[PDB]
Amino acid sequence: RCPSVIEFGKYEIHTWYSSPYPQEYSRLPKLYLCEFCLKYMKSRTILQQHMKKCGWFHPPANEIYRKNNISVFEVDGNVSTIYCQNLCLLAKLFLDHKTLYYDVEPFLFYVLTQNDVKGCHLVGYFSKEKHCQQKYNVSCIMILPQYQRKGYGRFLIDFSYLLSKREGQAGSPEKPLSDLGRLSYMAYWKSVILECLYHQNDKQISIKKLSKLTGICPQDITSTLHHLRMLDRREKLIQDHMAKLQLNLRPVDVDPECLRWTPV
Ligand SMILES: CC(=O)SCCNC(=O)CCNC(=O)[C@H](O)C(C)(C)COP(=O)(O)OP(=O)(O)OC[C@H]1O[C@@H](n2cnc3c(N)ncnc32)[C@H](O)[C@@H]1OP(=O)(O)O
Ligand SMILES: [Zn+2]
Repeated sequence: RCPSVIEFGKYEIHTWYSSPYPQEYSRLPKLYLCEFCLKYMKSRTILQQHMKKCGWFHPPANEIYRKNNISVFEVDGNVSTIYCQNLCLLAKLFLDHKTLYYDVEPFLFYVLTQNDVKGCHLVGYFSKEKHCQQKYNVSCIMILPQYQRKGYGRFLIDFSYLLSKREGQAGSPEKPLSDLGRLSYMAYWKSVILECLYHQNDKQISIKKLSKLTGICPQDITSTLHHLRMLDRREKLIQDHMAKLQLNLRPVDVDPECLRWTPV
């Protein structure tokens, strides 16, 4: 498509969909990118050289969260646009439907990186509209293929709530969800609902099960409806199975103590 292959840092990623990447570029069979400034080039050489320049070895904004190897940078669409602009171009290679590219300023971009000697490496990000048409904690979410199926999605998902969590403003993802995203949430809400069942041998509410969580009442209910736990209902034998499951190998989980972020 526009195009077939790209080279990120080291890895070569096979795109899923087209991206506006300027005709002149798109046409080129492979699109070399630069791990950090996210600049599209035309050749390995043009890339290979440019890398002596740059000096960018991590995302533009401030680190809001750093624990162990993982980190998130809250990049403002306004402050450092072109990056965000390029993030969208990169992202669209993996989102079938993605409006907004050039108009980045209205969004905040939260980019997750996995860090080592060579730098703070982009592993994926999520989008969030500054001032919301609909109260919408997630506008977009993406994890690069080479990192997928490793719990980075949930991490980002989870992070996105902690954000709205301490906003007091419980939101939800931009609901025309991709197929992949859909499962990511459906399965995240489950885990996080079945979470509290084992962490409160007392029973209470749905609107309380909210707030203390942030998964808005519309959701989580639809989740429970998708379960054998619809009823505004505890399945002690499942709530067990999952908290039993977690004890095998935990996540790559967000630690709220390790996040420096004030709302508004
Ligand atoms: C609001 C919006 O804009 S929606 C946009 C949706 N995004 C996209 O489609 C962009 C491309 N997709 C991606 O970047 C990724 O695949 C994402 C964001 C969907 C998920 O990120 P990942 O790190 O790969 O997801 P993560 O590893 O955290 O876990 C979800 C996966 O675990 C699987 N899973 C199954 N059961 C469970 C469980 N109990 N707990 C956790 N995960 C489970 C899911 O099936 C899913 O796998 P799949 O990707 O093969 O369907
Ligand atoms: Zn660069």
